[PDB]
Amino acid sequence: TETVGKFEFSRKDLIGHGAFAVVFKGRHREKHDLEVAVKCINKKNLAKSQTLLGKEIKILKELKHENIVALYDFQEMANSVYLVMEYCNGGDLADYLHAMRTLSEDTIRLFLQQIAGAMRLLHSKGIIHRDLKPQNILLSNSIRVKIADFGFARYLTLCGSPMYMAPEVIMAQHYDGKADLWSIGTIVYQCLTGKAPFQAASPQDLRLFYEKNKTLVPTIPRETSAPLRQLLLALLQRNHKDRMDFDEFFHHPFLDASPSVRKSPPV
Ligand SMILES: CC(C)[C@@H](C)NC(=O)c1ccc2nn[nH]c2c1
Ligand SMILES: [Cl-]
Ligand SMILES: [Cl-]
Repeated sequence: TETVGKFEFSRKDLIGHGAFAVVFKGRHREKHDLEVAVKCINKKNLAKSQTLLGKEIKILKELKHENIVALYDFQEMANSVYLVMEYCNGGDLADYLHAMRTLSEDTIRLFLQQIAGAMRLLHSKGIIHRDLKPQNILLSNSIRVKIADFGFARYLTLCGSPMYMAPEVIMAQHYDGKADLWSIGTIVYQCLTGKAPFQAASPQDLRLFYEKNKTLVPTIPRETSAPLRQLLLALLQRNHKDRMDFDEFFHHPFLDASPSVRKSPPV
C-alpha cells in the first residue's frame, strides 16, 4: 500500500491510464469509506508527465465546479508527483460509448448541459482546456459528468487526439475558447452517430484535409432533431469566425429538456 498524505492506494486498483498519467482508486487512511482517485506520473513519459501534472495542480486550485473533478490534495517530489482527486465510479465517456454504441438525444442533452456548466466557468476565467475527448469526460453515479485532465489547459506543446482538435489548432493558427467548442461538437457527433465527424488515415492527412476544404459539413442523419442538427452545424464550423460562440452555445435551445415535461419515473 502506497500513501500520499492522509490517503492510500494499491496499484492493483488501476482505473485510468494515459500517456502522461496513471490513475488508481484509493481511500482516506482514517475514513476508509471515503474513496479517492490518485493520479500519478507515467514514467514512460516522465519529463512531460511531471510537467503536465504540475500544471494541472496549478489550474485545478483555481477551478471548483460540480462538473469539474475536484482536487483534494497533492504532493510534488523530485521524480514523482501525485494528485488526490474526486473518485468518479462510472468510468469515462469512451467506455460508455463503446458499450452503448450510440446515445439517445435525451442522454446527449443531459451530459451536454453538465459540460456546458463546467465550460461556463472556464470561459469566465479565460481558460481553454485544449484536450477535450471522451477519455477525459468522466462519469459518476443520475449519471454526473465531470471534466478531467487539465494538464494542457492554458489562460488565453499540445499532443492528444487530433480527431477532436479544432481545424485552427491542427493548422497551427490562432485559437481561443472556440477551439474547445469544436471539440465538444465532435464529441456530441460521436455520441449521436458512433463515429467522429471527420476522419483521416493519419494526423498529417487530417491536417491536409482541413487545409484543402474551406467548408466542412458533418453528415448529420435525417432522423436527427432540428435543434441538435442546428447545434452540430454551428459547433462544427471550420472557420472559427463562423463558429458559435460560448454565449450562443450556453443558451442554445437543445440544452433545454426535451420533452420539457415527461412522466414521473416508474414506481
Ligand atoms: C487516465 C488519465 C490520463 C485521465 C484521462 N484520467 C484522469 O485524469 C482522472 C482524474 C480523476 C479521476 N477520478 N476518478 N477517475 C479519474 C480519472
Ligand atoms: Cl501520431
Ligand atoms: Cl502523420
